[PDB]
Amino acid sequence: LVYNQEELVRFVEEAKQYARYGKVADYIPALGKANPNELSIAIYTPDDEVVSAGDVTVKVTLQSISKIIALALVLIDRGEDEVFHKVGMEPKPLNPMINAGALVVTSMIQGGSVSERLERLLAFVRRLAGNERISYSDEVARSEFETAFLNRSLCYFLKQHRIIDEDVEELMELYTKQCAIEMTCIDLARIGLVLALDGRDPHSSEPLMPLDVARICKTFMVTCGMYNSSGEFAIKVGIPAKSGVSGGILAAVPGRCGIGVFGPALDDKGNSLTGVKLLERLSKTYSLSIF
Amino acid sequence: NQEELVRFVEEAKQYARYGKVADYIPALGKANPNELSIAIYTPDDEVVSAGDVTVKVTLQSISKIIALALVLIDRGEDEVFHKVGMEPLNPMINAGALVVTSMIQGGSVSERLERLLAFVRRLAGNERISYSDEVARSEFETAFLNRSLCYFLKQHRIIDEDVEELMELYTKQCAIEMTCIDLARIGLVLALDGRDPHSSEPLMPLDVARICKTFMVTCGMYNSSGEFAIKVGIPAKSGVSGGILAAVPGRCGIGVFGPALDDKGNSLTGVKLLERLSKTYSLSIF
Amino acid sequence: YNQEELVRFVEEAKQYARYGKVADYIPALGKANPNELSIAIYTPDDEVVSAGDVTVKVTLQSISKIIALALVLIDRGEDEVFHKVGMEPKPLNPMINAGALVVTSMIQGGSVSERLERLLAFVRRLAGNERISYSDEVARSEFETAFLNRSLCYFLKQHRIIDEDVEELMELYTKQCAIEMTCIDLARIGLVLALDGRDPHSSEPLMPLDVARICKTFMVTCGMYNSSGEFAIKVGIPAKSGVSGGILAAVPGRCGIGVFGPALDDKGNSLTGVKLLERLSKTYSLSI
Amino acid sequence: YNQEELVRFVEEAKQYARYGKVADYIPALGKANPNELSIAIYTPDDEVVSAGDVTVKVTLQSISKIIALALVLIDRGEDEVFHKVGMEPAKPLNPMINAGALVVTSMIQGGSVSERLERLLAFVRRLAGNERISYSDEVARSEFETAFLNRSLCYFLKQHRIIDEDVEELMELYTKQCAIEMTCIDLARIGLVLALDGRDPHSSEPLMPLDVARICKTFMVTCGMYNSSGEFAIKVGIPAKSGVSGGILAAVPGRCGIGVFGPALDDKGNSLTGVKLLERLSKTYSLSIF
Repeated sequence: LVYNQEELVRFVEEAKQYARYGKVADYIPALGKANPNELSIAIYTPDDEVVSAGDVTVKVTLQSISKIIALALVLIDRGEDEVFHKVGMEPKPLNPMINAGALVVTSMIQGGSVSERLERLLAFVRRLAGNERISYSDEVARSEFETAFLNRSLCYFLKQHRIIDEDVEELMELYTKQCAIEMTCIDLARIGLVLALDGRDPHSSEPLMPLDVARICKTFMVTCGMYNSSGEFAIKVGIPAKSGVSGGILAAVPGRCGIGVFGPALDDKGNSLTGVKLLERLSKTYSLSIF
Repeated sequence: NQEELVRFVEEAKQYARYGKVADYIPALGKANPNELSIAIYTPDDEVVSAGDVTVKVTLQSISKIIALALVLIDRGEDEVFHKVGMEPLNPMINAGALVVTSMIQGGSVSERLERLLAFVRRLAGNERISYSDEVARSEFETAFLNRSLCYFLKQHRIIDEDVEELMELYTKQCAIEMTCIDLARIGLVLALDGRDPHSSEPLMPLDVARICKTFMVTCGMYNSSGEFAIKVGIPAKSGVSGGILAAVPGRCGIGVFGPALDDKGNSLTGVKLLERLSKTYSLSIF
Repeated sequence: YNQEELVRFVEEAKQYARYGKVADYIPALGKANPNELSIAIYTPDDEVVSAGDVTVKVTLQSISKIIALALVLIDRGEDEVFHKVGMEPKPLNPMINAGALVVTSMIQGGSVSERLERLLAFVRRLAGNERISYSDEVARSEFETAFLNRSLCYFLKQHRIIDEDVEELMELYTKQCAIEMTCIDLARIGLVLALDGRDPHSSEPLMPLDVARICKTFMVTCGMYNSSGEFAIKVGIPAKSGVSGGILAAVPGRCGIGVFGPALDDKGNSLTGVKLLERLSKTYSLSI
Repeated sequence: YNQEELVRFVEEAKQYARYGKVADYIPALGKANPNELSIAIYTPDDEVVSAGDVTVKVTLQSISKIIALALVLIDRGEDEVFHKVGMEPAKPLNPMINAGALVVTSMIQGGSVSERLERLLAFVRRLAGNERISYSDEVARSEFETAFLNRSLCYFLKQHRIIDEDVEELMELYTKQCAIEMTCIDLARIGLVLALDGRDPHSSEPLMPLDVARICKTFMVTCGMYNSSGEFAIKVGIPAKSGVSGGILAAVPGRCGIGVFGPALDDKGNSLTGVKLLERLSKTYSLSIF
């Protein structure tokens, strides 16, 4: 069973019929301008080929998908012992997939200023995605940063309990820019493929991250990667995936494929409605479930 | 490999001194922290085993997985997940499990218990399985927090059962006892998506086996499921009697009992063993 | 306090009955009349004035928590009571259901009937009426339906705050809450509190002063379930309510008041009863 | 109330100082002397008696009563209790907890921060009968630098659309309110205005409405001593409000205003020396309203 492009196109057309029932994120003004009728998917396989369908030219922000990359970069630089003293393993320290825990992970990114810390993250993202031209959306970063009262509430909370000791406005500058990193579904799928090959570049078999770090990321993508519905996603789809409210889903099917999906129309629970239907269809038809 | 497994058990037994048996249920405080048994059941319908394999141990929370399977079979996915949640009230925590137990069909405790035993007997391929009366009684005599939870569920209209009848069933359900060999065969049915490894009969639908294995990854290991996924990486379910039921999809059922628990309520000795086995045979599903 | 002025106040407050509703969650309580309202005011010269439906006997419900706390404070002492429950608006205070259950479990005696008799003896002395007993029908209705209270009891047992048979505790607790009397008897209890524990007829001490003060403090910080702050602003006196529609009030050095008005507001206190007390407080300047 | 007795009550209460500890989480308050204790008692004949260390102290949480009364006058009761709770236990529970207190301070009227502060200061000067009252710049600054929890509350309140102000601007006003400082004599004078239902003891004119004075005293019984208001009611029995600088403001209805400062706090963050002194005084003069 290889992934037939024409087959992908058909799944995309079916899933797009759900766009009417979803709604784009509108609490961040710049995301409210997204098209709920867009849907794109890429699947990257270990032969280092990719198949894709739908609106694949559209660059979309990672949003909470970036929490998985920042976790992986922190784990590399600091090691598992230190990271898991600051954040938790459980869906006691804060989970790194929830906003409060992600901010602690972001405050741990190495570098002497916002731009150097961001550059360390962008360089890492560019390597995983096999695309040196990846950057962030300045409009979306600015729209997040003007409007982010609850993330500021959590930064101050974290400061008060002495979990972090950074300047909140500088931590928020880094975090909103991390969330505003943008790419196509093709780039996102390749990041998933690296995770699926336990950290190895699919082109050069270079370890982009340690096997232990790839594994750690995948565990969190099963136990708590889909917002407040990971348990339902495990039952109905059954692959490691991380979602964000711009409509992205990054998935890593161990040893098999990276998948990247962008469908801006979200369900009532903040996950891509069009994207999850597409992945439900794909998982069933290709027997992707790890369970 | 049979001889290797004996060696792994010996190695994992060294950790017994660092754990302690559950003592909050008096019958369970009588367990020997030095015992450890394991069986591994493969799809060829063969089993290998090591350690204290004749010792029958109670399921405790492992029984929560079986009861969920049974109620999913009898009521369907739709009605079940209108009563309990899918998210790590969840059917693996005591409050959700008591709801699942209250859904078991039958006109009396006896009939409802027999439905669950008949189902366990089929999964285990052993018609001789029953429960420990001593353990059931020790549980029933002092289960204040579970009785608190039953009244909580009544108060809020989540169940309308008599609390004493529900507690009779629940304690008996938790007291179902078997050896590590029977427990691995149950893991094997799950690993094979509901299929009987001898006859290929579906003992449960594929969707039900999948659903069970998902809870076993997200919240099967008490309060340390995320750490177990990192350190071992297989669908497993534990209980405070020291059992760990694991189902490695398409590969083997594993049954461990090691009464010496860690500070987080999971078999310390049996953990260490599954960490060795998982490394040695590349069991992680991640 | 003029009788006929009291009658006019009661008829004004009865206009509110339509906006309230009786408690039906204890089934026998749903049988009460939302239109009834009775008040008695008892004064230090040992006289009482009343108005409205003064012959109806009504259960204390949560008002009985104050009586039980007084008894237990006398019998066990302050130090032991506040080692087991707190003093703040281990149970927070003796007014919330979890602390009340702990207080009730501290009543001494070998039997439920003996523990209860000690409660009734005390209430009969407070009220100056020896015929006070409990409503068997209301006690049963509560006992058959009291799921949350049993949940609390098993939680208290788990954490070794109580070690009593839960059915025995709940038999005692439901009977305590089902103790019934007229507004006149209730007002007399209020006056005993207002006079710092002294009997108004014979002037001898039915409870120590320190015990009367303690009850009156909980009657300000947490005596109207969910609305003690609002009540302090709109009425301004120590009072305790229950879901049968009772309000017991004790205006320090001035009067005791008992009101029964079964039509409750959304917060579970007598709607007709609080409106009546708001008018009374304004007229007689009762606020502490 | 005789003066020499007061002096002996102060000497008695001071022996507890060794069992208390000054608030050192606002570093500036860490500099206070745990052996200080002062008390003033103001009576409706407009006379005052005092003992111990008459010396200026920041009001801290005591200012929340003063802010509540100012906003109640300015916006009315049914805007105020639209926004904040009235109850001991996203709308904040009451105006005495930090979150409700920030909503209160956000409702103070004025264009500038300094305009808002000037209205509050003018009000406090009227109440205390002392136009020399200002705030401690050192304490305001030490607060403003380390106030992480209150900023976290401000952002949560903004997210849920309870407040609108810029957080730094609200924080500037709030920390300066909390840094208003005065002696126990000024404080007792405030407590007497409350006790006389809002009347000035000298002139007899209303400084605040009776309804506002009564609302203030109710929160001072139900939740004025932070986490020990029920204990305080049993052991002392009067409307009081405390703050972490060691202050206690009390108003005994119809009878006296009391102001205490004792920087050595018990483990609930109320003045340890202050509360012992007030227990002795309540017993001696039968002050309890219960």
